[PDB]
Formats: sequence, structure tokens, C-alpha cells
Amino acid sequence: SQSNRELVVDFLSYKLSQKGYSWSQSEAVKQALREAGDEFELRYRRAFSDLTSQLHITPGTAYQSFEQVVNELFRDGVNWGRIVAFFSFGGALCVESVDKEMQVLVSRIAAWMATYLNDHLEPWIQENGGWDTFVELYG
Ligand SMILES: CCCCc1c(-c2ccc(C(=O)NS(=O)(=O)CC[Si](C)(C)C)cc2C(=O)N2CCc3ccccc3C2)c(CO)nn1-c1ccccc1
Repeated sequence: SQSNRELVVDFLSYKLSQKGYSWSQSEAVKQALREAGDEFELRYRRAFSDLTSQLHITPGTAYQSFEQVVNELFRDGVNWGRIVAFFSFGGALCVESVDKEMQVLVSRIAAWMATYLNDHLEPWIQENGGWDTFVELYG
């Protein structure tokens, strides 16, 4: 149970409840990410909703859709905004999965997110002041 895993789970659990799904499977960091994710989704509502709906999620295409969006997202480098988009995207992927009755994808998307965070985002996060800097700038 890594810190990145706990962050992904708090974000996804929040997002699923915000979208009508009751449960399940720092607090300052978590609250900041919840708010930044809400702000991102409201800022790009229509285009964000079109992106996720247009993917047409299936247990077999979910990973490639995730990989393709994430890869394109961090093409020109990492920044706090794109990290917010990544959590938001993953969040939209989980709700979409529960909406379409493919709830088996929820913990799968959680793993792919925790893995991508640990492997390709943790260094940059540390080099750009850690999560405490994110709470200051976005929370
Ligand atoms: C899940 C959404 C990913 C969005 C994204 C960004 C990006 C990421 C962040 C932002 C952004 O606004 N960052 S910010 O720092 O200004 C956020 C500030 Si808030 C106070 C709202 C957290 C905009 C952009 C961006 O280029 N956008 C805005 C978001 C959006 C949503 C749906 C479709 C297109 C766009 C265009 C990029 C560029 O890397 N590529 N992509 C992308 C990748 C694959 C397919 C389609 C689009």
C-alpha cells in the first residue's frame, strides 16, 4: 500500500461517489486533488465528456485507450495541469466502466494509474516540490 496507490484510491473513490456510486473496494493533498480534478472537469466539460464517451470502453480496449491518451497527454513533458488531467481521465474511465457494467476495470485502472504515477511521474513530482507544492498552487 504505497502513497501513490492511496492517492489514486481516494481520487477514484471520490469520483465514483460524485457520480452516484456509493462504495468501494495527506488529507490536504487528497482534498487538493479532488478540487483540482473537479475544476479540470468543469473547465473542459463537453470536450472531456466527448473524449471519454467516444472511446467506447470495453475490458479489451480500455488499456490501449488509457495508454494512448496518457502517452499523448505527457508527450511534451510533465506539469501539474497534465497530472490533474491524468487523475481526471482515470476517474472518468472508472465511472464509464461502472456505468457500462464493467466494474472489473475499476481496480485495473487503479493499478495502471498507480503504476504510471510510480514509474513515470514520481521523479518529476519530487523534482517540482512534491505534493505539498501542488496543494499550495491548486488547493
Ligand atoms: C483527459 C484530458 C486530456 C487533455 C489533454 C491535454 C491538456 C492537459 C491539461 C490542460 C490544462 O488546462 N492544464 S492547466 O494547467 O491549464 C489546468 C489548470 Si486547472 C486550475 C483547470 C487544474 C489542457 C489540455 C488540453 O490540451 N486540452 C484541455 C482538456 C481537453 C479535454 C478533452 C479534450 C481535449 C482537451 C484539450 C493535453 C496537452 O498535454 N493533451 N490532452 C489530450 C490527450 C489525448 C487526447 C486528447 C487530449
